[PDB]
Order: sequence, then C-alpha cells, then structure tokens
Amino acid sequence: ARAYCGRFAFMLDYPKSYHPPRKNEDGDYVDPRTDMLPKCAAECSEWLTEYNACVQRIKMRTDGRGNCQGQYEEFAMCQDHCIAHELFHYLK
Amino acid sequence: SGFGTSYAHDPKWIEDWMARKRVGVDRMDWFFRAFNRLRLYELFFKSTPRFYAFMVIGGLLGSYYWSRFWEQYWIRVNKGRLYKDVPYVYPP
Amino acid sequence: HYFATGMFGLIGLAFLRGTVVKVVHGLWPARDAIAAGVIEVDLRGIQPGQNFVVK
Amino acid sequence: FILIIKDNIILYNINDSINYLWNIGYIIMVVMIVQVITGIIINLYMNINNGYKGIIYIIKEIYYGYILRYIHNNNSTLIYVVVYLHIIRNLYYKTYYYNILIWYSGMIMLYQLIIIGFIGYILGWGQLSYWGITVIINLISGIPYLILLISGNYYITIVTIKRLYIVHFILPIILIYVEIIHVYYIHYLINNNIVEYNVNNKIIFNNYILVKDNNGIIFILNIFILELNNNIFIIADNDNLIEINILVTPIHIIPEWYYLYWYSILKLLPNKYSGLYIVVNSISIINILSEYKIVISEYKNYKNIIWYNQIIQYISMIYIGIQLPIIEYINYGRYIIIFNILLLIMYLYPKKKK
Amino acid sequence: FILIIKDNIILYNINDSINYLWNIGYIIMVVMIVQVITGIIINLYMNINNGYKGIIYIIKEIYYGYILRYIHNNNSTLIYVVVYLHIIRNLYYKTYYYNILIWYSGMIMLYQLIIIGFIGYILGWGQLSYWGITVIINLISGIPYLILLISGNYYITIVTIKRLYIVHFILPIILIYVEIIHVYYIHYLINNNIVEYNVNNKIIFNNYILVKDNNGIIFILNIFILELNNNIFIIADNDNLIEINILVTPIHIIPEWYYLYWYSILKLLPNKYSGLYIVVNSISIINILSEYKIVISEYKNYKNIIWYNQIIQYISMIYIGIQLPIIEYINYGRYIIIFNILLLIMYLYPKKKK
Amino acid sequence: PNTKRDIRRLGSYPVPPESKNFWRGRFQVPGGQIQQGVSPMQQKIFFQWWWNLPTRYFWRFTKWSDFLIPSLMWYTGFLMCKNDVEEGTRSRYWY
Amino acid sequence: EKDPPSPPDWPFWFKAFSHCHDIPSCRRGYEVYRQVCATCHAARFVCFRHMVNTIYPENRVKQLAASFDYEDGPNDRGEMFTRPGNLLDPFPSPYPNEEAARFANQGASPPDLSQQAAAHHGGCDYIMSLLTGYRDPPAGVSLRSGLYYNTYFPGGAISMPPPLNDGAIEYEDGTPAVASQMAKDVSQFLTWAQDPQHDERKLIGLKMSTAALVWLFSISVWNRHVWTMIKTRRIDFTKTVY
Amino acid sequence: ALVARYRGMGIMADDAMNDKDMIVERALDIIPEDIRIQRYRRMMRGAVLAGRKLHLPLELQNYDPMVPYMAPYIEEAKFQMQEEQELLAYHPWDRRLYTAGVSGFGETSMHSTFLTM
Ligand code: HEC
Ligand code: HEM
Ligand code: HEM
Ligand code: HEM
Ligand code: HEM
Ligand SMILES: COC1=C(OC)C(=O)C(CC=C(C)C)=C(C)C1=O
Repeated sequence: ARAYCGRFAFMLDYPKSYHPPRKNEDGDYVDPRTDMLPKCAAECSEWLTEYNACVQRIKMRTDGRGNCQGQYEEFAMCQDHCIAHELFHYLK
Repeated sequence: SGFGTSYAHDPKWIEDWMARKRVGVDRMDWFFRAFNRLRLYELFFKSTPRFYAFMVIGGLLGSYYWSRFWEQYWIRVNKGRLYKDVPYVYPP
Repeated sequence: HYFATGMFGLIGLAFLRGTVVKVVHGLWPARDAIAAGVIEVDLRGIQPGQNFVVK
Repeated sequence: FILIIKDNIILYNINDSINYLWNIGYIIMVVMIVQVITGIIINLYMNINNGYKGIIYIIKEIYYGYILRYIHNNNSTLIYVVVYLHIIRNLYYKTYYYNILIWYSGMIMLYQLIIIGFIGYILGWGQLSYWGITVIINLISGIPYLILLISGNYYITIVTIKRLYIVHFILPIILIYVEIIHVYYIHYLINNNIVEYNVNNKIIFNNYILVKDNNGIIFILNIFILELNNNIFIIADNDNLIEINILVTPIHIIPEWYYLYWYSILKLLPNKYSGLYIVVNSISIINILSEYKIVISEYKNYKNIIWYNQIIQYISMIYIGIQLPIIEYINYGRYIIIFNILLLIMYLYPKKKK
Repeated sequence: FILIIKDNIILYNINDSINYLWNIGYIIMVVMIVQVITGIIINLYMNINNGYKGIIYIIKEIYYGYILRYIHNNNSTLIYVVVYLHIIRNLYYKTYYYNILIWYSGMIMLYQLIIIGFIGYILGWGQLSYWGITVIINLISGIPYLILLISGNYYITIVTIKRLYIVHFILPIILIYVEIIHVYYIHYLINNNIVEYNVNNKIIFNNYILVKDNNGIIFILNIFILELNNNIFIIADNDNLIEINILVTPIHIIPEWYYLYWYSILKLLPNKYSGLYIVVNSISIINILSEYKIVISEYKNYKNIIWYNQIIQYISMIYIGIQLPIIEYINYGRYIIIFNILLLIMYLYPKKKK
Repeated sequence: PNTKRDIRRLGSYPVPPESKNFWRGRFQVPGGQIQQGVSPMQQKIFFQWWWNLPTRYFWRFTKWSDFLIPSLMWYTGFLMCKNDVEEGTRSRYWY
Repeated sequence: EKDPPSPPDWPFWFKAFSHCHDIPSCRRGYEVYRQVCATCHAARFVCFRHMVNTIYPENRVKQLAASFDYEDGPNDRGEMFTRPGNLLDPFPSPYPNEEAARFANQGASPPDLSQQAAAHHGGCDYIMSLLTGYRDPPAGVSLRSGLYYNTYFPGGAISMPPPLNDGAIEYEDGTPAVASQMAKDVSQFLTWAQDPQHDERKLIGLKMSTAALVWLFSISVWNRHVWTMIKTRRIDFTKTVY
Repeated sequence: ALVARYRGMGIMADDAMNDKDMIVERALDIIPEDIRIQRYRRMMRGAVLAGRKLHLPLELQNYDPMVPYMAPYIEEAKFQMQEEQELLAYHPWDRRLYTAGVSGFGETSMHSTFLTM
C-alpha cells in the first residue's frame, strides 16, 4: 500500500558527504555504479564461483538443455546489496 | 537460584533489594513544593468550571505551540531539501 | 495529581478538536473542485468586438 | 439508560488481581467504534463505482483524506491483532470452562468479523482482491447455481461489489449489537481471575479499571500512530494497487495477513472441500474443548504446554501461507495440521483413573 | 427480550373503547420497516453515480425490480399520509395535553422524516430533484460558506449525492430507535381514550387489539396494492424522469406532495428568511399548544371548530403550492397564513373569568 | 452471580437499581477481616513498581522458561523445512 | 520456484521518520519521466496542478502543460478540437487505448506509473533496482529480439528496452546525468506521485506521535496514583498494626 | 510445579476449586465454620500475593498442599445431588414458557438468561 517502511534516521545510513562522479578521458562522467561493479563482484566471489562452475557444467552437456539463471540471480542479488550500501554517496 | 525448576527462589540480591523500603525518605519533595508555589490548584484546578477552562485554553495554546515547535524541527532537519528552501531557476 | 489528570484532559481535548475539525474540513469542496471552480481568464490578446466562451 | 450505565460502568465491581491481558477487550470495543466511524466518513467521498480511482481521489483531493484511508486499513489490522490476542488469552486461562456463554457470544462476533474483512478489500478494486474473491467464491462451486446468485454475473464485476458493499456497511452494526450480548453475559457471569478460585477482592470500574484500561489503550495508540503515519510494519500487500486485469493472474493470490492461517489450510489439503472442511473444524472445534471433561477442575494454571504448541502452530501456518506453494512447504505444513488435531484431541479427551 | 416482548405485546392492557384512529401508529411502524427493507435491497442494484440510469436498470434488467422501485416510492407517500393523519388525530383528541412526552418524541421523528424524504428524492437524479435542492440549499446562503460545505462544490454534483446518500442510509435506523423511545413513553404514560376520563375497561393487546390493527393494515394494503401496480393516484411528479440539464430550468420546481405546505409558505412570504422562519414556526409552535392553559380541563370532545379550520388550512396551502405563482393565489395564500396564526393563537391563549 | 449463600443479604433494605451487579457479587465474609489503607495523596505512588521490579521479572522468566524445550523443537523444525525447501528447488531446477 | 529477487534497501532521504521528499530530486525526476518514461507509459492519475507550489512554481507548470496538446470538446458544431494543456489536465498518455499501446511494445503493455512506486514488493526500492538491474543474460538463457534480461523483473525477461543511458538528458540544475542518477531521481518522483500528501502525513504524524508520548505519561501517573490505594492495603485477621 | 505454585500462593489444592461448579457450591454450603474461616483467609492471601506479583515467604511454605480437607463434603454433596437427579429430574418436564422471570426450560433463578433479561 506504501512505497517504503519508515525507520529511525540512525537506522537509515544516508550518505554524509558527496563524492562527484569521476570524469572520463573524453570528459563524460562515468557512471558510479559501473565503477562499483568490479569491487562488488569481488565481495560476492563465493556466489560467482558457483555461477562460473554452472556455466562450465552446462557447456559440456552435448544436448542443448541447461541454464545458470538460478546461480546468476543469487550473484546479482549479492552484487546489488553491495552497491546499495555505497552508490547514493556518488549521486546528488 | 534454582531458576527454571520447582526449587526456584528469589536470589539474595533480589531479597536485599526488597529489604530497602526507603521508609521516611522523600527525595522528590522539592519538586512538589515548587510546583505548589505556582498556585495552579487554588486558581484553576479546585473549581470545576476553571478546571475545564484550563484544559480548553491550555489545549488551545498547547496545540498551537506544539505544532509550531515541531514545524521548526522539521524545517531544520530537512534544510536544503524543501521546496521553499530551493527556489527554481527557469530554463533560458 | 490534578495537573496530571488535567493534562490527560488537555491533550485529549486537543486530539478531539483536531479530529472533529479535520473530519468537517473534508466536506469542504475538494482540491480538484476548488481549482475548477474559480477560473482566472486572461483578457490579454482579445480584440475589440471578439466574443469568447469559458466553461 | 443512565442507571444502566451506572450499574455497568460506575458501580461495576471487578477483581483487583487482573493483568493487562484483561484490557484487550476494552481496546477491541474502542478500535471497533473507530472502524465504523472512519468507514462511514470514507463512504462520504467514495462509493462502489470505481474504488481504484476513488481511493486515489480520497488520498489526493480530500483534505486529510489520507488519514481516513490509512486509519481504516491499519485499524482493521489492529482489530484482528487485538481479537486474535483476546482469543489466545482466553485459551491460556481457559476462560471457556465456566463462561461458555461468553465464549459463544464472542465466536459469533468472530464469524461476523471474518466476513466483514474479506469483502472490504474488494471495495478497493485492486488486482489481488479481484483474484482472491474469484478463488474463494469457487469453493462453493459445488452447490449448483449458488455462485451465480452471489456474484450476480458469470465473472466478478461491479454487480458483485454493489451487493457486498451493503453487507460491509450493515454487518458491522449487527456486530456492535452482539457486543452488547457479550458484555451482558460478562457482567452476569462474573469475569475470571488470574487465580482459579473466587475471592472477595473486587473494586469499582470507573475509578480504577478504566484508568488502567486507558493506560493500555494509550500505549497501543502510540504504536498505532507510528504505523499509521510511517508504515513501520508491512501490513498491506502492495499488489492491491495494481489495476484489475482479468487476463493476467497476480504473482501470488494471497489474502491479507489475518486470513493466512485458513489460506494455508486450503492450499495444503489435496481436496478442495477437505480444505474448506478443515477451515470449519478450526473455527468450530474450539467451541467444545471442555464439554467432555468429567473432573472437578478447570485445567487452569498448569504449565500450559499444549497451549504453547497451539499458538505456535497458528504462527507457523501463517508463515507457510506467505510462502509459494513449494512442495517442501506443503509436506511440512501437512504435518503441522496433523499435529494440531492431536493437540486438539488432548484438550478434548477425558482422563481415566489409574 | 422475550419477557420484554411479553410485557409490551402479550400482557399489555389497552382500553377497549378506542377507534380505528388508534391503529394508525401500528401502520406507521409496519410501513416504516418496509421502507427500510426495500431501500436496502434496492441499494444492492443501484449506482449512486448516476441514479437516473440506475433506476432504469432496476426496472428493466433486475427481476421484479419494478416492484422494489415502485414500493419504495409509493410507500414513502404512504408513510407521510399515515404520519400526517396520525398528527391530525392527535390534534383532534388533544393527546398532547397530558402526554406531551409522547408528543415530543413523535415530533423528533417528524423532523428526521422531513430530512430523509427530501434527500431520497435527490437520489433519483432527475431534473426536478436537482433544481429543487439547488433552490432549498440557497436558503441558508446567508450563513457564510455553509452552502459550500454541504454541497461539496460550487454547484450540486455527484459529490453532493455521495454524501446525502449516507444520511439517507443511516438516518432511518436512528428513526427506528426514536420509535422505541416513543413506544416507551406510550406504554408508561398510558394512551388516551375516546372519552376524556380514565376507565377500567382495558383488554390485552395480542388477542384483541392486534387482530383489529391487522384488519386495518390489511385494508390499507388492498388500497396500496392498487396504487402500487396501477397508479390510481398521481403521487409522483413526471418531471423527475427528465435527464438533468443545469442550463434549462424545469417548467415548475416543486417538491413532492408532502412538502407542498412548506413550499407554499416559502413562495408566499415576500422575504426569503421570513418564509424559512414561518416554516420553523409551523413545526415548532405546535409543540406548546397547551403550555399556557390554567384550567382543570383538556379542552377535549368539544365541537373542535378551531381544529377543523386548521386541517383545512393545511389542505388549502397544499393546493396553492401546486398552482403556479399567479399573483391572485399569493394574496389569497397570505390571508390563509394570517388565519393560521390566529387559529394557533386561539389554542395558545388562556381564558379570563367573567 | 456468586453462590446463593454469598449473595444472600443480611439487610432488608431493597437493592438499589443501579447496584444490582454490585450486590450480585457479594461475599459472606467468614470470621471477619480488618482492612486498612491510606489515600494515594499521602503515599509514594511509583516506588512499589521499582520495589517489586526484580521479583516480578524473575518469577516471570522462570515460568516462561517452561516453554524453552517446546520452542527449540519448533525452531529446529523451522530450520529443517527451510533447508529442505532450498535443496528441493535447487534439485528440481538449477542445472 | 522462488519469488522474484527482492530489491535492495536503498538509503533514500525520505525513509526516516522526520524526513521529507527531496524536492530537488523530485524535480529532476519529472524531467526523466517526461523525456524517457512518458514515451511508453502514462500517469493518468497525476495532474499538473499536483505539482504547483510543491515541485514547480505555478507559471512553470503552466508552461509544461501548455507544451502538450489535448483533445477536448465538443464544440458548438459537435466536433472535437485540440487545445494546449492546462493545470487541470492529467499527464499526457502516449497511446489512445491499451490495445494501441500493446501493439507498439511487442504485445506487452507499459503499465501506468501513477501507483507503481507502491504496486510492487520493495516499493520505491523496486523501481530503483529495476532500472539499474539490466544485465547480460545468464549463461544458457537466450532472449529474442525485444526481450532484455533484468534481475528484478519476475521471470528475468522484460520487454522494456534498457531506458536509461548516460547523457540521455541534461538536467536543468547541472547535476551530472548518469544512469544511476536518473534512476534515483525518477524513483523519487514516482514515489511522490503515488502519495503527494506524504509530507503533510509525516509532519502531522510527528506532532501526533510526540503528543501521544506526553499523553502516555499523564495517564500513567494517574494510573499509578489511584491504584496505590489498592496495592498498599493491609487486610488482617488475627493481627492489628497501625 | 503445581505444588510450588500452591505453596507460593499459600493455598491448599482444594482451595483452588471454583465455586461456579455446582458440586463445589453444594459442598461449600455444609462445610463447618472452622474450615470455612481458614479457607477464606488463605484464598484472600493468595489473591493479594498473586495480584501484587509476590510470593509467600519461604518460612511459611513447609506444608503439604494436597491434604483433601474437602473430600467428606464433596461426597455428601454428590449424594444429595444424585438423589435429586434420580427422584426429581428423570424426565424432560413441560412448563409454561417465559413466565415468572424464568424460561420454563428448567433454570430456577429469575433473570438468569439473555432472553429472560
Ligand atoms: C522511465 C525511466 C521508465 C520507467 C520509470 C519505467 N519504464 Fe517501462 N516498461 C515498458 C514495457 C513494454 C513494460 C512492460 C513489459 C512487460 O512487463 O512485459 C514496462 C514496464 C515497466 C514497469 C513495470 C514492471 C512490472 O513488473 O510490471 C515499470 C515500473 C516501468 N516500466 C518503469 C516499456 C518502456 C519503454 C518502451 C520503450 C520506455 C521508454 C520505458 N518503459 C521507460 C520507463
Ligand atoms: C468483536 C470481538 C470481541 C470483542 C468486542 C470482545 C470483548 C470482550 C470484553 C470487553 C471482554 C471483557 C473484558 C475482558 O476480560 O477482556 C471479553 C471477555 C471474554 N471474551 Fe471477548 N470479545 C470479542 C471476541 C471474542 C471471541 C472471538 C471469543 C471466543 C473465542 C471471546 C471470548 C471471551 C471470553 C471467554 C471472555 C471472558 C474472559 C474472562 O473469563 O474474563 N471474545 N470480551
Ligand atoms: C468490523 C468492522 C470493519 C472492518 C473489519 C472492515 C474492514 C475493512 C477492510 C479490511 C477494508 C479494505 C481496506 C483497504 O482497501 O485496504 C475496508 C474497506 C472499506 N470499508 Fe470497512 N470495515 C469495517 C466496517 C466498515 C463500516 C461500518 C463501513 C461503513 C459503511 C466501512 C466502509 C468501508 C469502505 C467504504 C471501504 C472501501 C474504502 C477502502 O478501501 O478503504 N467499513 N474495510
Ligand atoms: C424513513 C425511511 C425512508 C424514506 C421515507 C425514504 C424515502 C425515499 C424516497 C422518497 C426516495 C425517492 C424515490 C424515488 O426516486 O421517487 C428514496 C430513494 C432511495 N432510498 Fe429511501 N427512504 C427511507 C429509507 C431508506 C433506507 C433505510 C434505505 C437503505 C439504505 C433507502 C434507500 C434508498 C435508495 C437506494 C434510494 C434510491 C433509489 C430510488 O430512487 O428508489 N431508503 N427513499
Ligand atoms: C415515525 C412516526 C411515528 C410513529 C412510528 C408513531 C407511532 C405511534 C404509536 C405506535 C402510537 C401508539 C398507538 C396509537 O395510539 O396509535 C403512537 C401514539 C402517539 N403518537 Fe406517534 N408515531 C409517530 C409520529 C408521531 C408524531 C409526529 C407525533 C407528534 C406530532 C406523535 C404523537 C403521538 C401521541 C401524542 C401519541 C399518543 C396518542 C394517545 O394519547 O394515545 N406521533 N404513535
Ligand atoms: C483474498 O481474500 C481472501 C482469501 O484469498 C485467498 C482467502 O483465502 C480467505 C480465506 C477463505 C476461506 C474460505 C477460509 C479469505 C477470508 C480472504 O479474505
């Protein structure tokens, strides 16, 4: 019925400062999220190894069956939880 | 000791606690003497019509200033994020 | 003691006033109804002899 | 009626040894009045034509309409919390052994409440309510032609809303009348105490019990005001803010939290009617839990181990209901239902002598 | 409540000398219940967003809907007929001299009925209804901003219909409660007889008075069934079946026949407020017609010449209301109002001694 | 009401209509009692809450500890079900 | 199988008890909605007058509404005409019916975004996550033309093209236009659109909650007082102490 | 646990019986005054302690709470009730309904049902 659940501000870790997005060699600002992708992937390495393993197991199957969506959704949920903790600090 | 059994009994520290009855001690009397010097009982409370007038008039003025205080609290917490705090610049 | 019982009455009566006053306020013409009701008409651009219609 | 009020409020004597669990009933009565008043006021700005837009028009155009909308939704959650907690109390202190008439009057109000709530969420014209009445009406699909009579068409439509709305308007007033029958038996058949016996420790109600009952209600108000304005707990499913499309099925067709114990029963049992029937058993067997006993005792103030396992069974079934219909949850949930029957049998069975 | 029923229906003693004019009240109670039931049932098929198209859908698509539509309209006419005849009776036998409490309770129901009927007309959503409320609401146009709070807009719209509808749904249930307060005083303050004194001629109610009261109600039913199915008397104006058009004014903006007395009063007096005020006088002065008397007598069973001229004044004013505002009718009607003030002064004034 | 011996009244003065329920809760006191008390206006009104605080919470937690074993069996079952659901989903799907 | 992946818990300003909707972000959000989302979605229940004196000044809202063309009528000849928009008009809708919209999105229907900020589990977090949740398909998953992978959409495959690209628009205030900013801003705006009375609700709630605490303390002192009479009595049988 | 709870309240097991049970009431009619006096005082102390969230001092807790002091009078009461049952209630009797303040369906107290108000 409502968009969010209310919380004390001490439970809401809002960015206390703002770091402007880095500028590219061309001069276009680079997305803070794209820069945070590798760092958050490393924090979720355990799930990424599970996904990478699946990819190689489905690669062997000589039939066309096999997907690795289940393990990708767990990795993605993990990488995204990491991003949420630090992304708004680079956004106005 | 005996917690969690049919032999449960009050520990010595709970029993020493209940041995301190504080009889004759009154450490908060200063507050009542001082409140009584405001003469609120002789002026408002004692008479029913005046007691009603204290609740009404005191609720009219209390409600307004309570709102006033928490409006200022809000204007301060959200400084720079309110519409009034950020006049809009029309595009050229 | 009578300050405490009175403060229960002071705050209660404020909540009652606010409740009653806000319920009756909802019967006032709504925000959409007020906006349509009063209409400001810009007379700039009309030419002498022209007739326009405003709903 | 002033003398009646004085006899039932001012000179009404109650034991001085009661806990704050004897204040739950006062709260139900107060929160019930609030739900009727807010309901009548909301109807002043909305009817049955299109609830989806009507709720939007209340929250955006009416002055302080948001208060009315959220109070009426959240105070329902509150009604069902206090009622369900009032039953848990009555089970713990076995207040049905000698005051069955009070228990019977209460159960009648429980039945009425379970119909009032279900139909209120279809008044919002939301997806999750559209497809949840379409799935509960099809449980009486066996009785020939009865679905058509109730629905008024071959599919749920505005016709179905125009009629359920009248039941939602009127049934609450009848509930208030049964509340009088309930308070009548309570005052004649004296209330039970925290102690199993009857003791000469009674004190008048207005000067003592009402002051304490108000401390309780104001405590709950502090918490209800926080939920009312900040949604600290998710008590309303978000999928009721999706416009009704009769072609697409919602992600999950679940009721509101206070029907998840009987939704799970219906999703766990393999035959549709068996489920319906086990939902009757839940609301009916609890009305005869002292009838077969033969000892001069009320089975009160023991460790209440059977009671604790029953209260947890309710909570655990509500959890299974939130979960999707995965097989592993279904198997475990069927065991929880088998366990409830055995616990219920333990309450019902009289004891042989060594 | 069974003992209460036995005390107030089965062992209730009433004088055996009463006429059939003492059965009017029974009929009001029965026809009132019928109006509530039919109203609630009609609500099951009605959409107050457009009540013009809604009434058509009831009479053409709902099975036996025509019965519900015409009963609810015609039984209103019937309610007002029986009520107005119940007052005429009470005036003739001066049943307000010693049973004023009964008279006061009745007048409260009369005030409520006057509001219920008017708002029900507007739910029809036809030309006459729309323009009629637009005219009445503009009598309180002096009180600043109150028209806007009642209407909900700068002109009557569905916004006004959605709120008046709630008053029309709920106010009848309160009327039924005041009917209990009315029957309470009647049973305590014994009913008046056709004779001025009190006599030991009372007989139980169920075995005698209820059989006679049913012969009366069945007589009225025969006549009401003929009107209900054949419209022997024109009791509903035809211009309420014209779609509302805010631009065109109806041929004549008049109320239902049972509001024509007060419509005429308002169309005769030259100042709008004077007219409103003379309507207040009509429904207030009649509550103090025995207060200033000083003789040990109830002024009962005389030739009642003043009474006859009052009853005719009512009928004649209803006629003037039907007639268009021809100047001649206005002059004659102003004399009828002056005459009514004089007749009412005659009732009020105590007498000096020769 | 109370037992018929308890509600039996010694006095012949009629029961007031507003005190019907009050006198249906009468008790026949055996042997007598000497009840005493002091007005709250001449007493400490919050001390007893503090004085009884430790014992109240001790005797509450000792009784509520009866449910510990039941609570642990139910939580063990909750964990077993959760893991069973996860392994079953990964087995049905998840290549 | 499992329900769609739960959206992360983003630290929006308005989530705290005493915090408001950040108007600067809501203004940027309107720009993102008008220039990106509006092509396919409609906000039927959002009107221009809702933004007056809340997000934008009255004159500015007039200019925005006047930029669009609406179909009004009939005229005196019974015909329908086209007029510039006004403060009383709803936000423009890209397609005339749901069937026209479906025909322009490979059968998929762009949902109305009026209440979408609260129509999905996660609420506002679901909008932010979805718009930033597009990824290369998982291994073994192959998507047809017009189908894109997104971790938060139920199923994984959404018919919406990735909508936010760096430099798509230029914010009037100069804020750097990056995909994550546009997401944070349009999520903020759609949250406001769902319940424009959010700030009044929370300011009046603050005054009610704090007052209720003072009320609790008064009824507590009262309760403690009257019950002292009862909880300190002494009943004796064979004993007497004064 | 039950013995401990009784000892904490300072009451006997037979004190715990609720007089809403008709056998208990009929027995309590005929208990001697000496038993009756001590029974009331124990029950009064128990309710005071329970209400004030206190427990009997351990100095007073060394007693056997399961002494069946009510047994003689329970048995006498059951005998009296069984005689009345067999000699006076062997048939579902017919009586004029809702008269004299009683439903006529068997109860003997006036105004003891809702329909008899
Ligand atoms: C501007 C930034 C936006 C925003 C905020 C959203 N969209 Fe789209 N969208 C499009 C289509 C075809 C669909 C339906 C696809 C289907 O589900 O198969 C959607 C869906 C959404 C949603 C709802 C997701 C849900 O689970 O239903 C939301 C919240 C949403 N969108 C937001 C198509 C488009 C476009 C067509 C090219 C464009 C441009 C956008 N969307 C842009 C936006
Ligand atoms: C609309 C919901 C109901 C309301 C308004 C309500 C109200 C109350 C009230 C005011 C009390 C007396 C105060 C108390 O001791 O707390 C009470 C007692 C009681 N209620 Fe309810 N009740 C409701 C639901 C129920 C239900 C569903 C049941 C049965 C499962 C029930 C059974 C009882 C019992 C047995 C008692 C007596 C408790 C004791 O012996 O003191 N009530 N109720
Ligand atoms: C036992 C009392 C009642 C309960 C438990 C109940 C329950 C609820 C519920 C759960 C809702 C859905 C709220 C939402 O959409 O999420 C609802 C809606 C509604 N109720 Fe009630 N209700 C009660 C009595 C009444 C009464 C007496 C009225 C007045 C006639 C009323 C009027 C309404 C209206 C108009 C709606 C639709 C608007 C809405 O969605 O908020 N209710 N009700
Ligand atoms: C004192 C009792 C009542 C009277 C005198 C009264 C009067 C009337 C009147 C005169 C009409 C207009 C009929 C027509 O359009 O010509 C009307 C309409 C209506 N009334 Fe009543 N009414 C009563 C009670 C009720 C009740 C309790 C309900 C149920 C909630 C109800 C529901 C309706 C509805 C839905 C309409 C609109 C449909 C219609 O036009 O027939 N009424 N009423
Ligand atoms: C909703 C409309 C009302 C109903 C249901 C109603 C009902 C009844 C009933 C059942 C009776 C007793 C039987 C009788 O003698 O006929 C009665 C008596 C009476 N009513 Fe009404 N009444 C209504 C309107 C009024 C009004 C408007 C007045 C006052 C102008 C009034 C004044 C009286 C009086 C004075 C009596 C006593 C007559 C005598 O002394 O016996 N009633 N009424
Ligand atoms: C959508 O609303 C509801 C359901 O949807 C599935 C329910 O299951 C139930 C439970 C239904 C039964 C037959 C036990 C109710 C009451 C409900 O409100």
